[PDB]
Parts: sequence; structure tokens; C-alpha cells
Amino acid sequence: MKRAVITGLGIVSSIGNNQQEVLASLREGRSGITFSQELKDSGMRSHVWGNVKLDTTGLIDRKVVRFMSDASIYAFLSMEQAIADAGLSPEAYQNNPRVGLIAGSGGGSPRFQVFGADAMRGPRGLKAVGPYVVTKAMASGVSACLATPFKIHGVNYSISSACATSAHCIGNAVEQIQLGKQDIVFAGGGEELCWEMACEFDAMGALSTKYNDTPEKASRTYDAHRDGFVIAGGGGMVVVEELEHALARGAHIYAEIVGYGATSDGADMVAPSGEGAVRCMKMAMHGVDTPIDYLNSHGTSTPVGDVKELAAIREVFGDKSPAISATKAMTGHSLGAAGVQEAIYSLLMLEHGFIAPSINIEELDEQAAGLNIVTETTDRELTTVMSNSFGFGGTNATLVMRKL
Amino acid sequence: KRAVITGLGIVSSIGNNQQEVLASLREGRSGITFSQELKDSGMRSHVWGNVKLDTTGLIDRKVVRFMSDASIYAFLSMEQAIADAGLSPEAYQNNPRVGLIAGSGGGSPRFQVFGADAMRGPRGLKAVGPYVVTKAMASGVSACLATPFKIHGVNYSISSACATSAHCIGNAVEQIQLGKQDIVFAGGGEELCWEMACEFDAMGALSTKYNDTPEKASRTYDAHRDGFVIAGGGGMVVVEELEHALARGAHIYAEIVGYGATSDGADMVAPSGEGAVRCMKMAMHGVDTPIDYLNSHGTSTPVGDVKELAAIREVFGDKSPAISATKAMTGHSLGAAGVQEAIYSLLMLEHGFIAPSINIEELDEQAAGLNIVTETTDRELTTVMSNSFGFGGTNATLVMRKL
Ligand SMILES: C=C/C=C/[C@@]1(C)SC(=O)C(C)=C1O
Ligand SMILES: C=C/C=C/[C@@]1(C)SC(=O)C(C)=C1O
Repeated sequence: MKRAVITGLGIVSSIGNNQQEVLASLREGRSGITFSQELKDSGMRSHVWGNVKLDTTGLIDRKVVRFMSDASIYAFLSMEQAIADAGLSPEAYQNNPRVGLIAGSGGGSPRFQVFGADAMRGPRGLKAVGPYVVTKAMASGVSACLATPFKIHGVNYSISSACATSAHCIGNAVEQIQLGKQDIVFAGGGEELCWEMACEFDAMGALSTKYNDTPEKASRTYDAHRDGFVIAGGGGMVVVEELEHALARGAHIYAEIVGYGATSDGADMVAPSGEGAVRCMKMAMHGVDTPIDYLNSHGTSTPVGDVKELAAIREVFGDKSPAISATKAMTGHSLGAAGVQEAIYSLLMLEHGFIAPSINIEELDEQAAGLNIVTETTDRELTTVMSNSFGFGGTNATLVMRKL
Repeated sequence: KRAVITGLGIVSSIGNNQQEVLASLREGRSGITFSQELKDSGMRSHVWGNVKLDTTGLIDRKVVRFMSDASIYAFLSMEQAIADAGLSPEAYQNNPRVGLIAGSGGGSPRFQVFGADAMRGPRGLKAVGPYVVTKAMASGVSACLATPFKIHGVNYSISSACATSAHCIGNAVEQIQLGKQDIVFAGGGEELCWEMACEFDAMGALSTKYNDTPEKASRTYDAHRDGFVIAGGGGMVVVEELEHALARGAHIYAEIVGYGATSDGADMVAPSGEGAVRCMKMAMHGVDTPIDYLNSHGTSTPVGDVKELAAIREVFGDKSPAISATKAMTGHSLGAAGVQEAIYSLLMLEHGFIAPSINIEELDEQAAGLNIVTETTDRELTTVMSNSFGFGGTNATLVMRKL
């Protein structure tokens, strides 16, 4: 089996439009959460979100962007960044059977799905719909919209697994390398931000509703007064590359993907079982001869979910648990984009030797006792980092990344 | 490590189990009907491949409450596959070596739209209810099955438009090859609704000239084809590691001996041909038996049909296999097409026949020379190929061989 490394990255998020801006927000413990007039206007109870603060007008060519929803736009721009950051040029990655793309969203595009239906029911029907809704709204929008303009010839599909989507995308990319089928796979995803989708999470009571007057305090993972997650949008993309291929071209290598866990609860639809996560982390830690220095938790800021993961971490590690922070307290929950963005946050912490703070803990949950939850930015020489992604439907992903 | 198919299940326009499907295939029987729903919506295409089954009460209330139609069809298909594979609950449930990879092309446009419509009404959130997320999310098909079937292994959806459930099967094979799983349930489902259908109609992808004769609308390779006929349904196969299957005395349909997965990197909604050539060649690597039958993607589109035929010619030259497009009978079930057509191919393999490519009244001149079978033909088959090409230039091919 071949080894897989990360040789580039790109990110559009609530806390930065590139890796430099994101690095700055992580070290500062800056919140990306703002009041949303759009959410309030729709009749929602959650009025806060992790929005992308970027004018994307003119950033993608007219004939390319016409097929794209926001999830695709966010993923495309991240992919541009990742290509450049990897030091890759068209002659190397384009029209190359051994270079692929695995990237998805959790929701596709509810916005253009609803636009399509709204337009169809109006007096102009098909003519008001137009010819571009399928590529905007289909579940595989994110992969279809990137593989075509980037001239990808290798693998091309999307993995969806709700909150674990882009973490599974990365892990499947690793498998492509291990099987010797691909030299490079761009892995990640994107997620639009809109009332059309967010109202679905509000109607199940999943979103924070009590902190709308103080938007930066709404997302408060592990705080005893958390009341659900803060919904976010954005994209992320990493370049997953075979080790020898990377070394031979003098690539910059952030880390090796040394562990990939993928498991299922087989229990509850919208609540974590715990034992699924335990098995997932163990799978990711298998054969890894170094300790986990830092854990970027799934920790979405939900009453049951936050502490269920903690109980799982305690089971896996015991007394000697790693430093833990939940960056969703800063960023919000970008759903399908969460896995890659959080793999990137963890890689920036690995690369730059620090731990981002788990913010908005005004009163630590009684069930979080005895663990190392890092609440202020602390410089440390990290070697091996772990990222957890647990989604609706009991789907679990865990990534372990280590310096070479 | 080797992967075999040990069980199958299907809910399609041409049958609600493998026996009804078998009969439809041997008979060249159309599953296409007139749709008042598509007509009422303002569409130009008024034909569809509908599931002729009322699914009310077939799934536990507390389980089906989270599900859209795509998930319902896949679930029912999975029950059949479990039973067909002879797997007790103790064999496959609460088992880390047993997984599920199943997707849809579209998620649930119906419930995406319902949520937004409900929210804009006088009841807002209380009308939306707590179930729309699991229904509308892109991973609904996997999420809604993994849980009630007590799946402990892998649990996610591959999505790639028309190639969706084909990549699901191929990824399942990879899980076996890597030694991570002993069993993976692989397949997909797709709902059938104007919400999604009108999007395909608005880009001109759907057939519109044959609404008075619904059964003649889907007509792959016919000179007067005018687009595909939308369909819904589900499929599921049991992908199983060989030694595991042999040990428990499983009935094996075939081994998956080849899996191609490529990208066009060309056009969004038109195929390049080039990518399909590479996909089929990739599926044929190390396969030294001839292809006895090819189940084409063949959707009944002017450009698409002959683009795939050209790719077949380039791959096979003057050794081109027997070909039929079962979509002329079934319609195009999108995310469910890959697994359903693998199942049709598996049925032809098991029962020694070639299903007809129907409704060819005038063979396209670009299809001249080729062995497109238009009549049910009894034949001993050994090795079969099935193609799936989706929008976004995404390609999958599966090659299956009798043991
Ligand atoms: C099995 C379902 C997973 C549920 C989790 C823990 S995953 C998630 O994002 C949120 C908000 C939850 O409640
Ligand atoms: C990348 C474009 C693929 C297009 C194909 C061949 S895939 C498909 O289902 C239909 C109807 C087409 O026209």
C-alpha cells in the first residue's frame, strides 16, 4: 500500500477567505458568526450564521459559473487556492488519467431546487427555470462543477455523509492512492448558506436560538448553556498525493494521512450512539506509533452530542487524553464543508505549532471534567493530530494526520 | 482480494422484485406510462417510468418517518437483497465488517421544496416539521438504511448523477479489496416527481414527441429518438468477499472482475467519448475473457447514444459484443440506474438470455455494423459489461463474470 500526503490546501470560510486569513482568526480566537437578516426574515428562530464574507462576482469565468450553486463556487475557489499552494500547473494535473477529484456537499443546493420549483410554477414555466438548475441542484454538483473546468481525467464523484461528507471525501482519496489508482486526488467539498436549507435544521430544533442578540457567543461548544449549532457555509479542498510522486517533484508536504476511520452507529438517526465513534477513532489510530497530540473535535455545540463525543474520547484514550478544541465555536457548522475545513484547521495548527482555542466556554459542562480542553491559544510543537466528523444517519469519519 | 455478488433486490418500473423484472426483460415489456403529474406541472414531457407499487405501510412508521421515496425504494430493495443473500440478522447486524454504500442523484427535490413552501406559509417552522433534513439531504439513501439495518461498517453515499449507484458498487468492491469489509450493501434509489423532472425538461434532456404513445417514447438507437424518459425506483446488491461467501455457502451470481471510473474534463452535459473509452478499457484490465453482453448507458438522447457507440467501437474494434439498451423498456432512473442495470445484467447472466433493445423502428446510421440485439435471445453468457455515464463528465463501468 502507498502512503498519502497533503501537498496543498485551499479554504473559503466564515473565519477567512484563504489559509492566511484563517490562520489569523484561529490564533486570535476570532468568531466568524454574524446576525443574519435573511434567516430572521424567513420566520426562523435562529438568526445567526457562519457566512462567507467574500464578493465572488467575476472570480469565476462566466461560462463556468453559470452551472454552479454556491457550494460549487466555494469549492472551486478553494481548489484554485489548493492548486497554486501545491505548486501544480495545468500540464501536470490537467488531462491526466492519474489525477482525480472527490468532493461533495451535505445538501446539494436547496436554493436552486426551490428556485427551479418556484420558477416552474410561475406563468413562464420551463422558460423561467432555464437550462442550468440540474448542475446547480444535483447532489454531485460540487464534483461535476470542478472536474469539468479543471480538466480532470481520473476519478470524479461526490461522497455525501452529512456532517462527515468532506472527511469521507478525503479518506476515499487516500484509498485511491493506497490502491495505486491515482497519483493526485483533490478532496474536499462545499456547502451553500441559505434559509431554504437552514429552516430544515431549525424545524428539528438543531440550531441555536437563544443568543441571537450576541451572535459571536451563540456557538459555544462544551458550555453548559449551549442550545444547538450555528449553521455555516463555505468550502475547502486539499491535494492528496502519493508520497514518492510528491517527493520527486519537491512538493511542500504539510502531513501524511496516517489514519482514516469510517464507521456507522446503526442506532439513531439524529443522535450519536457513542460506540460508533469509539470504533472510528480506534480505526484511525491503528498502527500509528505516535500519540495524538491534538484532537479537533466534531463538537457542534449541542447538549447531547458534545458530551457523547467526550465520553467516546475518554473510552479510547483513558487518562492520557489529547488536547481538545472545538473550532466550530469560532466557525459554526458548515455541514458538508466541515470535514475538509477542520482537516485544514488541524493542518495549520500542525504546520504553525499551536492549538486554537475552544472559545465561549463561560461555564464548562460537568461532563467535560478530566480532559484537556484548550480554551486559550497555546503554542506547542505538535506531531500527530486527529479530526472527528460525525453526521446524521450515524455516519462517522476520523482523520489522523502526522508530520513526515 | 475478490468481490462477488451474493444477493440482489430491486424496485423498478418493470418489476417490484427480481422475478417480475426477469419476465419483463424476457418479454421486452415497457415500464413507461403517461403521467398526469408531469403534464399538470407545465412540462412538455408527460411520460415516466413509475414504480407500480403503493409503499404505504411496508416500512415501520418510526423508520419511514425519516425517509423520502429514494430511501423507501432502496430500503425495500435492501430487504430483498438480505433475504436473497440468505443473511440472518446475526450475520450482518451490529457487525463492523459489514457496510453500506448507497446514493441518489438528486436527494429529494420534493422535500427540499416542501420545506421551503411550508416555511413561507402561515405556520412556518411547525409546518416544516422535524423530518425534512433526513429526507432532503444528499446522503438520505445511506443514512436512512444504515440505521434501521443496524449497520456498523462503512456508511455513506456516492453521488455522480447517472453513474451514482454504479460508483457505489465499485467503491464497495474497493472496500473488499482493501480488506476493510467482508460485506457491503451497494446500490441506490431515486424519487420520481415533477420538482426534479422539470429541471431535465428545461434543459431539453427529456422526450416530448411521444406523449400519446408513452411506451414508444424511450427508443435508444432509433433515428427519431428525442431525449430520455425519467424514472424512479431503487436497487441493492450484496457485495461480498469471496472466501466469506464460499465459507457460508452463499449463492454467487458473479464476480466483479472489472471496475472503471473516469472523468471527461470536457463538457457539463454532453459526453466526450474519450472518457468512456478510458473507463471501459480500465474495467477490462486483466480481464481476458470476451464481453458476451454490454448493457449500455443508452438513454435515448441524439448525442449521447452514438457517442457511447463510438466509444464501444474504439474499445472493441471488430470484436464488439452483443448490445442492448434496457432504458428503452425501463426509462432512466438516474441514481438508481447503475444498480438496476447491473441487476438486469446479472439476471441475463444467471438465466442465459439477452434482453431486447426495443423501439428501434429505424436504426441510426451511426449504429450500422454493430450487434444491437432487438429480440430476446437465449445465449450462454459468461462475462457482461454495464456502462453508466452521468452529467459532469463522470463515468463508471462494471464487468461481471460467472464463476
Ligand atoms: C447520528 C446523528 C448525529 C448527530 C450529531 C451528533 S452530528 C451533528 O452535527 C449534530 C448537530 C448532531 O446532533
Ligand atoms: C457529461 C454529460 C453526459 C451526458 C449523458 C451521456 S449522461 C446521461 O444520462 C445523458 C442523458 C447524457 O446525455
